[PDB]
Amino acid sequence: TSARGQLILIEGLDRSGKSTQASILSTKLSPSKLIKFPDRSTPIGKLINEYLTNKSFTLSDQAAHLLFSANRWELSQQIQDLLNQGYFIILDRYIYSGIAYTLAKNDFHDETISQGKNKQQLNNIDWLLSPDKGLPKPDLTLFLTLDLEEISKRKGWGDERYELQQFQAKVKQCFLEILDTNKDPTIRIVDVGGKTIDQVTTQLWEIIETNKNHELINDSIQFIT
Amino acid sequence: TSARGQLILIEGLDRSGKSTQASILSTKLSPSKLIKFPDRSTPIGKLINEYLTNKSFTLSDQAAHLLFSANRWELSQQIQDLLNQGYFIILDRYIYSGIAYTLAKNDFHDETISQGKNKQQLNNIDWLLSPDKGLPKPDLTLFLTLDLEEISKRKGWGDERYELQQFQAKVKQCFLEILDTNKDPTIRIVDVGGKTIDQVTTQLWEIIETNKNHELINDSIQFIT
Ligand SMILES: Nc1ncnc2c1ncn2[C@@H]1O[C@H](COP(=O)(O)OP(=O)(O)O)[C@@H](O)[C@H]1O
Ligand SMILES: Nc1ncnc2c1ncn2[C@@H]1O[C@H](COP(=O)(O)OP(=O)(O)O)[C@@H](O)[C@H]1O
Ligand SMILES: Cc1cn([C@H]2C[C@H](O)[C@@H](COP(=O)(O)O)O2)c(=O)[nH]c1=O
Ligand SMILES: Cc1cn([C@H]2C[C@H](O)[C@@H](COP(=O)(O)O)O2)c(=O)[nH]c1=O
Ligand SMILES: [Mg+2]
Ligand SMILES: [Mg+2]
Ligand SMILES: [Mg+2]
Ligand SMILES: [Mg+2]
Repeated sequence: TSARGQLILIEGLDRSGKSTQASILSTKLSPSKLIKFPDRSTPIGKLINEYLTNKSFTLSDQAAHLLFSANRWELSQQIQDLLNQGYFIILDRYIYSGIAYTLAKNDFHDETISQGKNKQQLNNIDWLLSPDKGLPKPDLTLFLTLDLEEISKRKGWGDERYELQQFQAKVKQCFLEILDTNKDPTIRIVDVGGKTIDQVTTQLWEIIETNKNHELINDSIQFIT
Repeated sequence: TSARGQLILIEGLDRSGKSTQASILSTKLSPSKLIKFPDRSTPIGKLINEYLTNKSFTLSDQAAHLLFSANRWELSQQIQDLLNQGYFIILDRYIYSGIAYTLAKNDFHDETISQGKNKQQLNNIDWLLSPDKGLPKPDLTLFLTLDLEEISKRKGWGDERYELQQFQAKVKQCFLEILDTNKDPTIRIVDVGGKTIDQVTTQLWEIIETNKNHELINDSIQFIT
């Protein structure tokens, strides 16, 4: 069919290096757009931002999970169009963040993070995934993994709802549980413990340059199933 | 286990008689609560209300569909609790409205009603249903069916986004396609053409009184799957 750019997703915990490497990679990729999730500029995004930033605000975990997926569906069409025009697209967070942050509440009791004692559907990975099905699949997913101790040493803690170490630990496990690189070879878990900014960039670039994710291709856009 | 009230859902098109019969039935049922979907009082509800009432407002069909389901998940816990305390609950619209109004956009081209030429997932009944899975199943679902010509004669057209006869026709078909009373005997399609307010009430009541949906039961709450 025709030429297109590629979709490259960076996942990870807070302060794992995602926005830093996303910008650096927008620079190496050309032409390139950078999209952040959640997109707090959209109308659903502003709700999500209330939820994350005003910790008195009330919303069931299932409602919240659905808002995050709806927010991606606000951008889906635009993403496809840009890719098909030959743009390279860097995502900072996406469907893996969606599943993992919600999945982690399932055995976690903290009235701020997870409202109420019932955890209905919060361990059902298929329910959690189903609203993101049909969204564009990244051509490459890069998961940046790191020690909680190393994260605690960096600037960037912002007092949002999920920014609690005991919860972040559960989220770390949930991410490694849903990221299976044998069942899906588009996924690359990259250990960034004790690596500088440039060393990370060099590793990230090598993975990209080797699979040729920086070059146009004649494949169609894959979709999440 | 313990006693509970019952969940009785009234579905139908606009002006098919739903709010009228819901109030009348809150009166016959005791103790009773009436819940309307969408619930436009919640924070997601206010978004839904923007979407329905400000026809210049922009939102992808998939995002919109997800908001409607999220809105039900705002109320899910409360619904269960009230039922388990012995309250009878009347719903005016629910998951059937969710699927049908979105499913109907799939072969309908009108930039107000359905933004953009792609209809991704809008014919996939499983995607459409999946976010409502795990919500409480009504014990009885009553679908009020009626001619479009009879509807056009009644007061109640409010200029909201979907209030176009050519779309309403597609929605009517979608409802009859997803409501299968053989595969699910909790569902009752009731023809209300040429029936007065009281004649409808008498028919609705007979169905309820006969299945004993007005009485407490020792069954657990069923859930959508
Ligand atoms: N390899 C690294 N070593 C040390 N600090 C880093 C590294 N990468 C990023 N940082 C710094 O740590 C902080 C968090 O990085 P950031 O890229 O904002 O993470 P995220 O975008 O995942 O929340 C920033 O202050 C950033 O400069
Ligand atoms: N059986 C009926 N015959 C004639 N008019 C009716 C009947 N039931 C309701 N109405 C009237 O038609 C209008 C629409 O009814 P309503 O119950 O508001 O429908 P919905 O709640 O489904 O939008 C109201 O003005 C109402 O009084
Ligand atoms: C994209 C996304 C983020 N999140 C969480 C991760 C962060 O705590 C929060 C905001 O992310 P940010 O700090 O990277 O903007 O949202 C979800 O719970 N679900 C999602 O789908
Ligand atoms: C409950 C619900 C309503 N709808 C539509 C039907 C109506 O056009 C509109 C508002 O309903 P109302 O007029 O009964 O308040 O919302 C959906 O599209 N999805 C849903 O899930
Ligand atoms: Mg961050
Ligand atoms: Mg932070
Ligand atoms: Mg009405
Ligand atoms: Mg109306």
